[PDB]
Amino acid sequence: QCVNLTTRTQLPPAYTNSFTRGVYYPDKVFRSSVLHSTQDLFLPFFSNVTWFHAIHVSGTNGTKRFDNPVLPFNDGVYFASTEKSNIIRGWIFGTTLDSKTQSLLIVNNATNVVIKVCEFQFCNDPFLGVYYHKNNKSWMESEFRVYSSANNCTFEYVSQPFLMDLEGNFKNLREFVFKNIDGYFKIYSKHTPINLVRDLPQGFSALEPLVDLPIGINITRFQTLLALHRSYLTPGDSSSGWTAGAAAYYVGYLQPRTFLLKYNENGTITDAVDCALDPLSETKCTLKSFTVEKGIYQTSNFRVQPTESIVRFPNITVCGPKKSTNLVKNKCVNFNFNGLTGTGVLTESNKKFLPFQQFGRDIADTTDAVRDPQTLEILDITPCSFGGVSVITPGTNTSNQVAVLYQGVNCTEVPVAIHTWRVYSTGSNVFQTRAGCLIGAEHVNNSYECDIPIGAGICASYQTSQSIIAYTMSLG
Amino acid sequence: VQLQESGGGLVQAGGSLRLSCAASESIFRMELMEWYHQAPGKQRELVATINRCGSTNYSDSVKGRFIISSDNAKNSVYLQMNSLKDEDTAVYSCHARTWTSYWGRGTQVTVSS
Amino acid sequence: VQLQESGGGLVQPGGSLRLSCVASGSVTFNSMGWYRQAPGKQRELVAQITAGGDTHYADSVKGRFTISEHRGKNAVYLEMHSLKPEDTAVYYCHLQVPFLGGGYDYWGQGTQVTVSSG
Amino acid sequence: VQLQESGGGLVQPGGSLRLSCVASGSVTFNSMGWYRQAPGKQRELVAQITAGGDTHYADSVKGRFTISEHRGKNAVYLEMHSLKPEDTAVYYCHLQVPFLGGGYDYWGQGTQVTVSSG
Ligand SMILES: *[C@@H]1O[C@H](CO)[C@@H](O)[C@H](O)[C@H]1NC(C)=O
Ligand SMILES: *[C@@H]1O[C@H](CO)[C@@H](O)[C@H](O)[C@H]1NC(C)=O
Ligand SMILES: *[C@@H]1O[C@H](CO)[C@@H](O)[C@H](O)[C@H]1NC(C)=O
Ligand SMILES: *[C@@H]1O[C@H](CO)[C@@H](O)[C@H](O)[C@H]1NC(C)=O
Ligand SMILES: *[C@@H]1O[C@H](CO)[C@@H](O)[C@H](O)[C@H]1NC(C)=O
Ligand SMILES: *[C@@H]1O[C@H](CO)[C@@H](O)[C@H](O)[C@H]1NC(C)=O
Ligand SMILES: *[C@@H]1O[C@H](CO)[C@@H](O)[C@H](O)[C@H]1NC(C)=O
Ligand SMILES: *[C@@H]1O[C@H](CO)[C@@H](O)[C@H](O)[C@H]1NC(C)=O
Ligand SMILES: *[C@@H]1O[C@H](CO)[C@@H](O)[C@H](O)[C@H]1NC(C)=O
Ligand SMILES: *[C@@H]1O[C@H](CO)[C@@H](O)[C@H](O)[C@H]1NC(C)=O
Ligand SMILES: *[C@@H]1O[C@H](CO)[C@@H](O)[C@H](O)[C@H]1NC(C)=O
Repeated sequence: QCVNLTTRTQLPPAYTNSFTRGVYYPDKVFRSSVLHSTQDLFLPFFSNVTWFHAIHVSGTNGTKRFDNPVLPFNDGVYFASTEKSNIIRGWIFGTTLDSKTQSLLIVNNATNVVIKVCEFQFCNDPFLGVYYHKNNKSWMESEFRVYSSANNCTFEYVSQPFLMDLEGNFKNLREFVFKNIDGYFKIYSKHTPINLVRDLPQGFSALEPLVDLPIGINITRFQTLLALHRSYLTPGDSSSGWTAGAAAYYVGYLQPRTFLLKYNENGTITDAVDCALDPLSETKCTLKSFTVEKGIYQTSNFRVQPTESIVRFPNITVCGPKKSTNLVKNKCVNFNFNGLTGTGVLTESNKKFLPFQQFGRDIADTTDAVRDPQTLEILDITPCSFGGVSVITPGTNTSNQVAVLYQGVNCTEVPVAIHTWRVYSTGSNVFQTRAGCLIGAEHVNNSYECDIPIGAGICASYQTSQSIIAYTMSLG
Repeated sequence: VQLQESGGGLVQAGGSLRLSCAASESIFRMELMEWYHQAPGKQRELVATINRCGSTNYSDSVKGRFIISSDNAKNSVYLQMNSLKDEDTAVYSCHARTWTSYWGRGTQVTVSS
Repeated sequence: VQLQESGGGLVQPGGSLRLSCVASGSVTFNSMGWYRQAPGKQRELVAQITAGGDTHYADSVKGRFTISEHRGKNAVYLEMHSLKPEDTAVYYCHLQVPFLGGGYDYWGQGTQVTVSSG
Repeated sequence: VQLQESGGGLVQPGGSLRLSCVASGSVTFNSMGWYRQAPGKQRELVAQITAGGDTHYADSVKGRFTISEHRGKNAVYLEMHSLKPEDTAVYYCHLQVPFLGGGYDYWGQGTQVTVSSG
């Protein structure tokens, strides 16, 4: 059945960040000595994962309590566990975790492994006991208190017998990337042995798939089953558990991103580069290499997006006259004047329309001026700004600092118009050129024979205040 | 934004103070960040530095009095001063270098002796 | 279409307002007219200004209405003041564009104004 | 899906056979077992080979069944001799992929062997 423990008290958790972890084999092919660009669900590089200690001591006395809160599930979960006594045992998945909706269950029962999908009646605090005493023969007698009952189960599984917990720093890492797509339960998994650690360390480990489960249920929330080393009837304070819950687990949530994976000759994924993390990483992804030489490279195109859409049909009459809400100017918006649709910034114009004219076209391809139906103020439209983005870098293996040149635009509009990496536009390092706006480089009055040609008589170079400087080229 | 610090002012010799250079961008993506100080009439000199892995370094006049730390619950890097002398009167600045370097404006610290 | 003219606020007796003919561009004229009409009765000639300067006014609007022109923005203004409930109507401004000697004035664009205590 | 299996056919008592669990690639395991099952009876362990070198045999398969491995071809093999009519069964390979302290044997694939005189 079920047993009620004490309240979780909503403890404020520490956080840690996963330095380049949790990339798995996306496809089912064998690729050797290739650099492949894969767009799929991955855990972002250098992302914050939240880590729970298995058993926390709210006081050093021995006041020990579980940390197994229910957590969301949006398009996959990277779950790592660092532990040495199989204190974590499995997971439940579902939407409501009650009798209303189907629920899936993976758990290690002592020695066997059982997977089910039923209408389990999960209570609030599932736990698996394993206590011992020297007298008689107990040696982890156990209690299995996960679900009250199960009805008309569809998927069944059991495995074979095995071993249990111990009645010492070789903590093992176990990583899983549970994702549910197309009514499946892709469980990418990998075990590794590590020693002399306290948290999850920086490292790289490609994860290989383990099993696909044909399940086909709606999944939104999941929990974690923890092995208890005690008994609620006679709960001990200290040394009852495993060193005050040093074993712990980390949760992070996948996002749809593009990665550059480096398959070595053997077909084993060795390195990865996250495109959307840095300007330098986008340069690597566009050049399809892990090292880039000195120069400037055009990565992508920056375009101002229309903020809000406005309409302006109101002729005033006949048929059904409509309304236009309001009118906004000096702002890049989507506009529909009497059915003429487009995007642009509307501004007050000094052109003088003849009384019988509606719109003008000085360029012969685009109507640069328009007459407003409500008030006869004549508005000229200008296309929202855009331009290429060039990444100025010295040698990739000299330094990882780069500068960014937005070509052919003023940069009173760069930080907000575009939505990846963020600039924050420090006041001193947004030097303006004729060729565009420069971000991440300072100004130097001195002149040198110019290394990297930026344009309009400005060239940039590297000096050990940002490491990259821009100056006006000298002729000798 | 602004990587701003919040702490400083007038202190008494042998006192203590806390600095809270705090960032909106994630602390872990920094990959290296430090504190420097500019003394009145003296060129700027490094105080202390911490990188992403965990290595921590100080200059000679820094060890044993104030150490560096960063609690991963509010993104911030901490430098609590202990037993200040009159010669630590300076302007303290925190720097954090992502793909480009980011700078704060520092804070005045003056010890009365 | 040609020109356009609308807008204006409701007022109470004794109030003041300055009706303005929306600047539609440069147009040839010799007499800017202001008519007023309310349901149940015909359009009536209210205020006429000639390009030379002749100011024709109805007997019912003497000493309360002032008509003027501004050629910088090419708009004729009618200042209406000392208002009474008899001014509850729509006001229409007619242009002067010569046609075959003169015709097709442009009063079609109007503004609704009601003068009542509530 | 991982591993694949094939091999094995009907034979006559007193003969010999070389059952094979065709190896689908380099995998990490410790307990690699041969199992048998006949209709009307439960599936009982035939034999097991450990990573270290301990070889476990059931009682009924003493002196007649032998389990061998080839790391180079990575495949596991069973030399089964002294054929008896009771040996008719579907044979399986249960694997030891380490999962959460042990689990997910891959024995779902079988190989049919029938021992009879006709
Ligand atoms: C356990 O306690 C909680 C909180 O009082 C209660 O909501 C729940 O119904 C209890 N469960 C059982 C099985 O008694
Ligand atoms: C229990 O721990 C608290 C702090 O967690 C401490 O203040 C208290 O003195 C301790 N008491 C005993 C009896 O250990
Ligand atoms: C664990 O639970 C499963 C559930 O079916 C059961 O088959 C198995 O025998 C149990 N093992 C132990 C050691 O209790
Ligand atoms: C001692 O252990 C045995 C298990 O063989 C159990 O049946 C018995 O109830 C235990 N007795 C006590 C007093 O714990
Ligand atoms: C399983 O049982 C529940 C209620 O016990 C019922 O609502 C559901 O339809 C059943 N499932 C099937 C496939 O019959
Ligand atoms: C899963 O359930 C939620 C409500 O709990 C619902 O909004 C969602 O649409 C469901 N998913 C599917 C695929 O029906
Ligand atoms: C490929 O893998 C095998 C076995 O892991 C190893 O012996 C071999 O050296 C690897 N290839 C290279 C080029 O290292
Ligand atoms: C790359 O590194 C090597 C040694 O690590 C160094 O000799 C070389 O100069 C570096 N590349 C550049 C462009 O400086
Ligand atoms: C952007 O820079 C150009 C450079 O000449 C300048 O003309 C323009 O006024 C600037 N825009 C703003 C909004 O300051
Ligand atoms: C030096 O650079 C500054 C801007 O950084 C500029 O205002 C100043 O005029 C320059 N000095 C000379 C001599 O050009
Ligand atoms: C990571 O931690 C910071 C505080 O250290 C927190 O504000 C932020 O929300 C966390 N990020 C995620 C994705 O949980």
